[PDB]
Amino acid sequence: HRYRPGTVALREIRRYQKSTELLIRKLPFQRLVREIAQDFKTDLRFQSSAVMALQEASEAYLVGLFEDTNLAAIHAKRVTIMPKDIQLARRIRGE
Amino acid sequence: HRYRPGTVALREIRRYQKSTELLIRKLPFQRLVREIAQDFKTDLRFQSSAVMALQEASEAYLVGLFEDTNLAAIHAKRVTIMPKDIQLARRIRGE
Amino acid sequence: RAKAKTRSSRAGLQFPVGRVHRLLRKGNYSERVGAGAPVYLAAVLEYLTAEILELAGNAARDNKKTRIIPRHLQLAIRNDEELNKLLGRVTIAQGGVLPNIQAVLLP
Amino acid sequence: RAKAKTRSSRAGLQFPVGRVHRLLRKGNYSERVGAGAPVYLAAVLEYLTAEILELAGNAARDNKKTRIIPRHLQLAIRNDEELNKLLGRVTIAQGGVLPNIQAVLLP
Amino acid sequence: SRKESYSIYVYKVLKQVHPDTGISSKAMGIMNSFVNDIFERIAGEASRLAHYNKRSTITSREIQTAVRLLLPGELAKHAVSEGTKAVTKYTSA
Amino acid sequence: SRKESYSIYVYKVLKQVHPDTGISSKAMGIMNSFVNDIFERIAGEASRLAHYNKRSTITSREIQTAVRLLLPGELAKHAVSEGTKAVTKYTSA
Amino acid sequence: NIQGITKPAIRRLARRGGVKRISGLIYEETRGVLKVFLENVIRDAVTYTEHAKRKTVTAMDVVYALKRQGRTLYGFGG
Amino acid sequence: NIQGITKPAIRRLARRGGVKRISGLIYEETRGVLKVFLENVIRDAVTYTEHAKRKTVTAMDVVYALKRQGRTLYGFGG
DNA sequence: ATCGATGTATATATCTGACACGTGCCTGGAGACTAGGGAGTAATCCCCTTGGCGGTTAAAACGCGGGGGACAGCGCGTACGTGCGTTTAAGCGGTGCTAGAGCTGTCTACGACCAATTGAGCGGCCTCGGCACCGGGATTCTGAT
DNA sequence: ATCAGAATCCCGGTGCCGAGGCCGCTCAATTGGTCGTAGACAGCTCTAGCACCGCTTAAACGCACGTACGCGCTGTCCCCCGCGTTTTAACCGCCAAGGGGATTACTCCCTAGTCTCCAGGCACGTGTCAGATATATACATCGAT
Repeated sequence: HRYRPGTVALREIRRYQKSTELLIRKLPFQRLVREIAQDFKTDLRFQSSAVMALQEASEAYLVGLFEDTNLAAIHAKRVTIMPKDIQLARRIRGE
Repeated sequence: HRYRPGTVALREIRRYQKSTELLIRKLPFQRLVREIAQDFKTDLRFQSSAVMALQEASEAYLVGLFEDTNLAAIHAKRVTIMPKDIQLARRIRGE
Repeated sequence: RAKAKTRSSRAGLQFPVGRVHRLLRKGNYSERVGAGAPVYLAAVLEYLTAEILELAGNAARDNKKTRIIPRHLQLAIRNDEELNKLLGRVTIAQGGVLPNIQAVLLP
Repeated sequence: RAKAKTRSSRAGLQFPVGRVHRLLRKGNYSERVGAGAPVYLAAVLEYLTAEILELAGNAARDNKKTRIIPRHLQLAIRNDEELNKLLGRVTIAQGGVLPNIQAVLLP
Repeated sequence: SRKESYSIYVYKVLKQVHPDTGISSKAMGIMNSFVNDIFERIAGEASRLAHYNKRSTITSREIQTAVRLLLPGELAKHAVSEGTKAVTKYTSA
Repeated sequence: SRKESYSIYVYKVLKQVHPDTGISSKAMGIMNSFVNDIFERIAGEASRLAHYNKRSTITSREIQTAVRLLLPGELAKHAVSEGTKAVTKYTSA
Repeated sequence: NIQGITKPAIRRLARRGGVKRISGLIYEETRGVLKVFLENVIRDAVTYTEHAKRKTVTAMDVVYALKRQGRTLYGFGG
Repeated sequence: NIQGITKPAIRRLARRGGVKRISGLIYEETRGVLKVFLENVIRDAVTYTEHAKRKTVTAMDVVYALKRQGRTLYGFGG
């Protein structure tokens, strides 16, 4: 049995739009945060809640951006999101 | 002699992008302002500078919106701006 | 002297009028604070809190739950146009999003 | 007493330190204002003013003009990425826009 | 070190509107953030209004105007009603 | 009725940077609005910092931090340099 | 009165915005958008006027309304 | 470390965003965007930390940075 | 190419009103001295951040087949740009008058401040019930026939 | 339409841990009184906003016509989805250490507050020169052949 392309994608949309857990891995995200912060100040410690706040904000921002990207793609009569779509969304948003 | 479609349009773009005067007629804009204000409070007076500030802000806002609409049009492989383009721009902008 | 009667009880409010007053006086907002300002502010805050909590409790009951969670709060805020406008630039932690699939993508 | 020496002259500044101090004390910002804060603020304001004015004068000279106009100010701000970012959500009255035509529209 | 919060009052309001409904700690934290945010917004707008009109006192009029400026539509309508009722009741002891 | 403005100082700075260049009344009004805006931004950020750190005094540290938070890149770098130089000169009379 | 914002005016605004070709439905869409914007700004300005117990909407009122809607305007006293 | 944000994670985020089909270049574009965002927020948070003479970035610092960038976060103490 | 039309830049001369300088005054800033309290500094304690080990399992990486969606090409028909004659009202200049913004004077209600009291609110401890995890049957829904 | 298979929903049982309640304490709100001042109200001035008339002319408007562009259809090929298999590293739990964040206590110096004075900055006035307008012109660009 093989589901036709799109079925599993829509099932995943429904599942993740129904769920609320964080989707980025904790350890990799933490490493990224520390690596980025290292360029500004050395020997920096981080509260667990600080890292959690960062993760929540980043995920929310990315979800919103993907929403606008989807809208741009659909506007161009496409169903696939592309870098040009991300670029348009960001440009219009003022970023 | 007839210039091909597009030449005069581009000339107008250059002229209006080089100039800074207000492009909406003063008397009609003032009438619109007063008509709108009537619904909030009656027998309202208006400073000349108040009307001028409103006109300046409105024109700037509309120019910015037309810029984003143009970008949307180009994104959709079109050269004509459409209501769907305005709608997309505004949605992405957060309005 | 007479028994201490709280300003909240005098105003028929559950929110702390005295605390709101202190926060206004020590919040670098103005030189002076009127006696009615904390009462008014407290009443407004209470109304908004009541509204949100009521809508969240309704969502919880619809989900066969007895405790309000961030998900329920997010649902309540996003399903009301006015509340959504008020809290437009706000991210609710652990709230998720509203189920929304564009019609053009459906099979 | 000794002849009055302005704080601006002591700091080698053109912006009014005394005025900035008064505006800080009466602006409901904090309970107390340090002695160095007005000096620092005035210096920063002066620097920013100098930057904008220099760029606007350059634009005026390029336009064979001897007086700075809102157009020149707008040009100066929008042609500098950093200044544009700082003044992103600001509308300069009678400033116009930057000449920009999309490449796809050209003949 | 004692750290004040609006938990108690939020709980009272919850018990008034939904006697059999509780609330999680996370949701309680959300409510605290919400209250603080709205407080800040209203107080700041009232402060601006006072400064604009060269007044040194933030009064119920300033609060009302801030509410009208910030809360959209019926939120504003009902908030204004509530504030006025509360002020009247307090003023009449 | 006297209405204070930054006209004199803006003009002074203009005559320092461009001795032969004048300025229109409209441009002067724009510059005044700019100065007021930046002042407000900086003072508000310094106030927030002070409140966050449970301090009652706005000092050069608060101003410096506000400048770093608001001015982007080299604007901040040079503004900080200018402020530090000015403070040093003032402190040494 | 909304019709006073004529088609040539909207075209001029679009030209300043760099628009080369314009659809016929754009004029009505633009009129609606402008009306909404104006309503919001005027509402706030009138609120300020009423709070000041004035009968004349001032430039300061307009400036404040624009500022609070994140559309700061330079040139009219702040 | 930027590679730790794997393709499946980005896909999950897109799914929550309602995206049905994803191009192969989206992962790199997204990584870049996320990096920029993070840099801005962390920069501001570190500035706050340094002003407080602290060596530990706090949740309050993060919250403040987000608030000042117009991305107010509820749930972490403000 | 090419030449003709044509709009647009450029060069010069008149005017005009708006900006740059001077003056008088007055009120806000500077010099001088005081108190007191806020912030700096030093010691302490404890909690909470960092680092390491191990297992184990769920998630990530990789390969592969294929189908459906992006994208390029083409035809058509219609909607919009360009130009021209007409008409409509916007603009400018003068004049009127009156509403209301703005300033001043006076005074009274109202909010800051201060000391004593006490009760509301917070930290800590305990328990039980809501929810979560597991497992298994029911229902839904999808795709190939 | 059918049917099988895969996924989700629901229903019930067990446990566990976090929300709710109770209790001691302590410090922050309340009460009662005093005093200065700020803003509420009356009244007067005089600015500027509104209303109108008339003339002019530039902008809007209606229409004709041609053509460039939006849009629908068709074909192709490539690259993303979906699924099976292997690998890897995330996560959970458990332990150890130490460093830095929060707290308290003492001191001192830095800023608010008051007074007295005086000079800088801000309305008012003026004159003169930069820029706006008009005209002629040169020049580059668009278009049809």
